[PDB]
Amino acid sequence: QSVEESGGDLVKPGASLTLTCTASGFTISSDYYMCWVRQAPGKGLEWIGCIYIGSGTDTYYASWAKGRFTISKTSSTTVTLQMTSLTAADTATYFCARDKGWSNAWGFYFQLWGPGTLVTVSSGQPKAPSVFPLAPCCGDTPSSTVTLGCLVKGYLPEPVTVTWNSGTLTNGVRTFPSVRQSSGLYSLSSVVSVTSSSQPVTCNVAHPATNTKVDKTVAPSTC
Amino acid sequence: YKLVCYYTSWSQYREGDGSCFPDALDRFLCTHIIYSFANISNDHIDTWEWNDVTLYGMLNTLKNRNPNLKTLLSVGGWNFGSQRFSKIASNTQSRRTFIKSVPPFLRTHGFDGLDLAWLYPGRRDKQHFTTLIKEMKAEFIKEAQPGKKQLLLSAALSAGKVTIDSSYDIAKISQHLDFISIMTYDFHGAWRGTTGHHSPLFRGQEDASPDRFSNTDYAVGYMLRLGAPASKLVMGIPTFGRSFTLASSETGVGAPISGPGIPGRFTKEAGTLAYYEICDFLRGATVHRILGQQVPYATKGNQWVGYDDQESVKSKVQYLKDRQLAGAMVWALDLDDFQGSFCGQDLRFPLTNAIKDALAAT
Amino acid sequence: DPVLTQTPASVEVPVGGTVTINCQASQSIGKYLNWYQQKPGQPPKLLIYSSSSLASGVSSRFKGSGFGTQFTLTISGVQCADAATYYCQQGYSYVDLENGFGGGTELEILGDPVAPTVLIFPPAADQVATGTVTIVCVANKYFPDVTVTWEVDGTTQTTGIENSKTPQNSADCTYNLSSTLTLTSTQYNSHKEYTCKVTQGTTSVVQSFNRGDC
Ligand SMILES: *[C@@H]1O[C@H](CO)[C@@H](O[C@@H]2O[C@H](CO)[C@@H](O[C@@H]3O[C@H](CO[C@H]4O[C@H](CO)[C@@H](O)[C@H](O)[C@@H]4O)[C@@H](O)[C@H](O)[C@@H]3O)[C@H](O)[C@H]2NC(C)=O)[C@H](O)[C@H]1NC(C)=O
Repeated sequence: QSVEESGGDLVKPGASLTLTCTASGFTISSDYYMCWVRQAPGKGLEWIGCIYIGSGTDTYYASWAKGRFTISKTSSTTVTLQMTSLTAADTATYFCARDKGWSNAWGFYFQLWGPGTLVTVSSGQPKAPSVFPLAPCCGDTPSSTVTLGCLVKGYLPEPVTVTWNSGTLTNGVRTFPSVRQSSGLYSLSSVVSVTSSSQPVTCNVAHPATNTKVDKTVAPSTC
Repeated sequence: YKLVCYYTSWSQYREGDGSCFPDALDRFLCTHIIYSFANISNDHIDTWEWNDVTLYGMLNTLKNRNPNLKTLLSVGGWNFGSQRFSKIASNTQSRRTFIKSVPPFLRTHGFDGLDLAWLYPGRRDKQHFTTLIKEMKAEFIKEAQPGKKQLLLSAALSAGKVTIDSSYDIAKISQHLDFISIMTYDFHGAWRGTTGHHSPLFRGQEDASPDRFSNTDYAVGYMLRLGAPASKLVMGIPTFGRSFTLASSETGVGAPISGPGIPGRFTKEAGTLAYYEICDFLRGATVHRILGQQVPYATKGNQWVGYDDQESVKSKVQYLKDRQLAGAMVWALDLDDFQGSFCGQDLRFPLTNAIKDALAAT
Repeated sequence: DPVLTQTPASVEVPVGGTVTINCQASQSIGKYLNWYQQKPGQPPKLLIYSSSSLASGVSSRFKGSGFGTQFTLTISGVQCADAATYYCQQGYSYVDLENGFGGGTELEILGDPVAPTVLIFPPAADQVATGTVTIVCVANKYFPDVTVTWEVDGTTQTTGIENSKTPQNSADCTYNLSSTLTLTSTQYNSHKEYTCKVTQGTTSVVQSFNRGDC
């Protein structure tokens, strides 16, 4: 039992975009609903709509959807959320969920949720992140274990995926929540604690929106 | 045919073998069982007794072995009071909050529908009754989704011509209700000062009857004439009797009475005897059958009881089958011999089984 | 339309304690209320479907109760990894809905107090060449929250400050914070001492660097 959303992107205002929810191993039952729930940055859950899978013809939408949003069953394993006349206020994470059907005893509940997919609505253009290393610049003694980091700054849209030593270094990494500058661009900081034996240390940043992949190795001190 | 059977919540407080809980009911006896009665508290449908919720459960677990069994919750009753039901039905906000409260309440406790038991609307509440009926069915329809069966909406209506004229818009109401239980019983009572069978099938002898209307045949034919579809009429058959205390040595129909009959040991209500109480009454009583009304009465000492039995019940089911009615409504399962030990023989529910059997016989 | 309002907005609770969240509906919704737990950056997780039934693999620490218009989630033996936002949702129908969910209630879990270890990171050499510098200061493994002030030549900065804080650690209830001070290259190269000041109530930990020290 799996659900995964796809198609979240950067879009110009007034444009339209179509997201896709995909199923995996669904107990070959039709009596259930597939729904879309959106969550804007730092704000609550917002129900969007549902489609009854057993008929693929019964649709239920939220009042504010006002016909911009269209849910369709397209495969035995896919339903699509079709969004039109997008604005800045639609910038949100878009989740997909499912029912176990209607039950007089149990009712409607979303047991399956998807990881979400991000829709960023902005007149800005896809921009790759500018990665900079971080280190202590003073003359302090080179401790056997020292925290080093690399700073990912100025990118759009979300997200980026940061790994260290191509996934082989994971213990002791802290990747901080990204912050949106007033410029509308995003920027985050990620640090790691290594010993002198884990030298050299390398951080991998990926940015799917621009197909950007940057590798950066951080020296134990500045220069 | 529908066999619609009421169960009353207060039948649990009767002593000994009179105690009736919903789990004492045969799952396969009736097509519909209606629980009487729910309250309306703060404009929400709500429980009436304290153990309603656990007894609701007892009733609806009966559907586990008979999934085709349908259950309804009845709102109102005698102790509700027409004034309060009127205040709710007349106020547009009270109706919506009430109407919106019903479907979630029924579903949580496993009921398949609502049965309106406004006993009885006023002449000033006739339109309010029609709009309530209409808007209820409206919401039941809107609320239905794939996987939610639309809830049933029925109503218990008076069989009295006078109240029907004042309180019901039969033609309009008929189109929204799924079925109508016509309360074709309690036509004669102690206030008339004479003995009389309370559930006669036909008027019978022209002299005997006080008025031409207080009989089941007239009531059925009247509602049909007022626009109730025969396919939505369910004819009430009682499993209880009206009793009187005789005022003279006369025991015939129309004989002078001094008041209601002596209260029964289990029902403890003057003028009412459950069928299982009647079997005890029948010991040493003489039974007479009213020829033109096709229903029995019994007398013993100063007691006179007009009641329905297995033959009169079959005659009534025959009448409703010939009338192509929707079926029979039984008031009530707890007044039949639900124990099966009171009336002789081994079998439970002797009257309502007689209805079921007559409905099933070709 | 059933509309769910949830109170309180946020609540602090010590580890191993007990919490109660309140959820109330504008219409009766019977027993059909659902409770979800949502940790930062994740989809919600169903905790309780119908007024009180536990979803598979959810602990009995989570007890659902309520009927009609007012409901309650009670989290017992508050685990350190329970810090999240909790949503309630009507599970009755999908017709004439605006939004079935509540506003959500946030758990702040009060673990053992730990003082922060502060680190400061001067700008990389190639960061000045872009015309805008950003100085990163990091305070690790701390509780409760702290307040950060930046000083340029001992003079506290009023603008240009930007903070980011990680969720509470599921094991020890502790935070990690990264605070960045952004200045133009003209501002950076005209002043000498830069100070990051993390204050935990009254305790303050400092880490400084000088433009020429690098
Ligand atoms: C079925 O639902 C009914 C409707 O809610 C319930 O009736 C309520 O029953 C309670 C029983 O305690 C009554 O409460 C008592 O009220 C009297 C009179 O005060 C009332 O009237 C004044 C205005 O004159 C008003 O301001 C009050 O708020 C009350 O509404 C008091 O003297 C008592 O001390 C006690 O508080 C309610 O009055 C009554 N309400 C109505 C509208 O009838 C009933 O209990 C429910 N359950 C059943 C019938 O089993």
